[PDB]
Amino acid sequence: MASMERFLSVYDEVQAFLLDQLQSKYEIDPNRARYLRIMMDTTCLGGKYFRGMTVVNVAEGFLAVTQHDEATKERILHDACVGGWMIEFLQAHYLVEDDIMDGSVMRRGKPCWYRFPGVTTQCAINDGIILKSWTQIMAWHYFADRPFLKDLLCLFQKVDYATAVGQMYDVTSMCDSNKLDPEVAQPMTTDFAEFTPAIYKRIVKYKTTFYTYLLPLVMGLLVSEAAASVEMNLVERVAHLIGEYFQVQDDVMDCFTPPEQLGKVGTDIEDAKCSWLAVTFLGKANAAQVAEFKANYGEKDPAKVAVVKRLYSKANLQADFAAYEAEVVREVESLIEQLKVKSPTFAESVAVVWEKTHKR
Amino acid sequence: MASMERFLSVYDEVQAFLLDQLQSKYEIDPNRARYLRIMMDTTCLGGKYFRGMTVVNVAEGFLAVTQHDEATKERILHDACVGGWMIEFLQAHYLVEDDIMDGSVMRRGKPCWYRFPGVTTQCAINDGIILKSWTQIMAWHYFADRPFLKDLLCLFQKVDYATAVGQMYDVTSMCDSNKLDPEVAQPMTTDFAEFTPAIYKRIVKYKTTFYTYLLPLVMGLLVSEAAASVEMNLVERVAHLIGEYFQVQDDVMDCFTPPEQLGKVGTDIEDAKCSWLAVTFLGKANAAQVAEFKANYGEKDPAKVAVVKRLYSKANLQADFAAYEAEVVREVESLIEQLKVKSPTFAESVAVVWEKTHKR
Ligand SMILES: O=C(Nc1ccc2ncccc2c1)c1ccccc1
Ligand SMILES: O=C(Nc1ccc2ncccc2c1)c1ccccc1
Ligand SMILES: O=C(Nc1ccc2ncccc2c1)c1ccccc1
Ligand SMILES: O=C(Nc1ccc2ncccc2c1)c1ccccc1
Ligand SMILES: O=C(Nc1ccc2ncccc2c1)c1ccccc1
Ligand SMILES: O=C(Nc1ccc2ncccc2c1)c1ccccc1
Ligand SMILES: [Zn+2]
Ligand SMILES: [Zn+2]
Ligand SMILES: [Zn+2]
Ligand SMILES: [Zn+2]
Repeated sequence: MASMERFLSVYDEVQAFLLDQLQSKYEIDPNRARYLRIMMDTTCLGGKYFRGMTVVNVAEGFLAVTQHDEATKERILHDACVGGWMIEFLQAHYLVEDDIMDGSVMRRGKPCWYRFPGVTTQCAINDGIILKSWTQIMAWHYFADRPFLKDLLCLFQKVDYATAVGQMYDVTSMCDSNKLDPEVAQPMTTDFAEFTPAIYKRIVKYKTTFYTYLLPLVMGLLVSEAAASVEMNLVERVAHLIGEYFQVQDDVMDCFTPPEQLGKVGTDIEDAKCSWLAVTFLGKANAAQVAEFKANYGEKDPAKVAVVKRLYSKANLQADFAAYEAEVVREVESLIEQLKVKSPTFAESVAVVWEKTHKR
Repeated sequence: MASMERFLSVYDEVQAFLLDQLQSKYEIDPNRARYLRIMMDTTCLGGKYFRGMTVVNVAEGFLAVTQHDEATKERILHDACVGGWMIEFLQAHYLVEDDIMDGSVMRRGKPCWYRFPGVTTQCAINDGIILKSWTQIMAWHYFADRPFLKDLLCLFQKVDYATAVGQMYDVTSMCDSNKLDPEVAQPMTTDFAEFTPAIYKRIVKYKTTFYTYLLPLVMGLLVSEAAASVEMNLVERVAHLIGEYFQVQDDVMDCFTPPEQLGKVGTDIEDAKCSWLAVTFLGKANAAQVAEFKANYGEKDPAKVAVVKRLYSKANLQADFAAYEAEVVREVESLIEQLKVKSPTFAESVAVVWEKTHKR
């Protein structure tokens, strides 16, 4: 955790850079500077730093096998940290805005940012916008002269857009596609015909995998000037696979993990989310159980939510999860083997990403 | 309006490009594609296209005095149009999100996008995010090989951030700065001590001037490969000046222009906005009128709103507006004269921007 230390120190630097700039070029006053400092901390700190630290880890692995001056080593580690915080702030953006979109109450055992008394939705929507603009201000400042600037900005931009499209797939996942119409209020599906594996996979791929796995791995390659070292179709396939697994864990926990341990009260049932539980349950239920699911899903009534949870328990979805978990393990190993050929170093970083995902 | 024709045709092209890409690379289905096509149209079309057309006009003026192959002329005009739509979509982003932030009802005589029955705030916040990501997707696609790419992206990014910071200054403009605290619900100011010219100028500079005037003028220079033709401090000063004037018109109309002609019911009074009317009124009112303003401002009660409007009328703010209007005219002329030296062509484009602002 020398690595973590360096990561968290660069946070303080980037924060001081951003706030200093607000004063020198944006005419900000101290009280507004303090409000943003607080906003930044509250929204960007307190997680595990998985996405940002992956950039750092990928760069550290290349540093162990690549010849450089010390000053160059330090520059590469600094860039990996700044790149990691670009991802963290991008995540922060999306969590602030998603929490508002969904009317969420808590995140990480603390209230959602919009719910803070002196924030409100009015300021919070803009605060999220600020979060994401800070990523660009970081990039243009710290990476102005870097040969990877263009590639890094273009990647970032595509990942951002993927994530927004994924959010659209998510927010629309309980509607019937043939009924989407801005002019007409959308009913919740009655047939659940679109609660399929292929459809779930589409949501998760765009909404999470791009920003959580693809971006930190490819950013670590880009700040290392190492991208031609790997087969980018392979990196993409392994990110999309690990990414899917990660969300299937999150889906299971939303239902079954105690709220104090989850950091929030899960509401995927009431929200009629296209979860791995729902999709899996529908792939194996009999006619009477499908009917009972339809009568009870997507409803705030706790009585009906508890009917859903009992259908899940009875249907033995733990056996489906274990089968899934074993197959993802096969596939992740296969892809690591394919990466080992070209870059053993990069394959080991992917192995570590997978280990941290698989046993969290 | 050959110019306008070309501008609006490039819209259809860019829309087809974006939706086609969503299908080929983002696994979108037709119904979701149609929802976004509708979103794009509703949020991006129906204004005057002032900001986008300024990019086109600035480029057309350089085309009239610069030697190029026909194919090059067409490429420059195409780039100016695509750049203009980047600004329009950036505007669309901000209007969707601001309308949600403020709980607005109507914009341009039609409901705010979030209020459409099949949209809702949940989808609308993300739709706005999409709007702004489309600007980047346009830029990277159409300008991939362009020597101005870097300069254009860096400018865009700084203007975006300026606009977000300006939105923060705006949303916080009725709070006492020394009281801003995310932990504490914010009371409306009781002293109106921060309703000053310098403070109003700070809001308007960041919130509007950057994206409405600076960005279209400098973008037109950048797609023309003409930026070293001008003194950029001068371009900045004239944009900030015209920009301020534009917002002072908007402030006056919010109060006095009939709602059917305004396209919305103005609520700056009820919202306790730091308007040019409020600031000007406070710069000339006597003690009894300041007290009466304080008793009635920032309150939805129509009785109290009509007390505010009568204090404004009695205080003869039309004389202040005319003095202001005459002084901005002096200053805008001065700056045009300074620009005429280096670029007469660019000075004429600024003249046209000012004429369209001054007599709207
Ligand atoms: O906590 C640790 N470092 C920091 C450093 C800078 C911070 N700045 C702001 C907020 C939190 C920070 C935390 C740490 C790192 C490695 C091993 C043990 C501890
Ligand atoms: O930590 C690092 N740089 C800095 C620099 C100036 C700071 N000022 C205030 C607060 C924190 C600061 C951190 C660093 C350096 C090289 C490689 C990786 C990290
Ligand atoms: O990939 C998924 N299921 C699979 C695929 C292949 C398997 N092969 C062997 C054993 C179990 C398997 C499970 C899946 C299903 C629903 C939603 C998301 C993902
Ligand atoms: O209205 C005009 N042009 C267009 C062109 C393409 C459009 N595509 C989508 C939506 C609206 C469009 C409008 C026009 C332009 C110049 C002189 C007169 C008329
Ligand atoms: O209008 C222009 N291009 C296009 C190209 C393909 C289109 N496809 C569908 C719809 C509209 C299209 C417009 C254009 C060309 C040069 C200079 C400026 C503008
Ligand atoms: O610039 C502003 N007022 C000025 C400045 C100088 C003038 N010189 C002569 C006559 C009228 C003048 C008016 C202003 C005031 C409040 C809010 C925003 C702007
Ligand atoms: Zn959500
Ligand atoms: Zn979840
Ligand atoms: Zn607003
Ligand atoms: Zn207004």
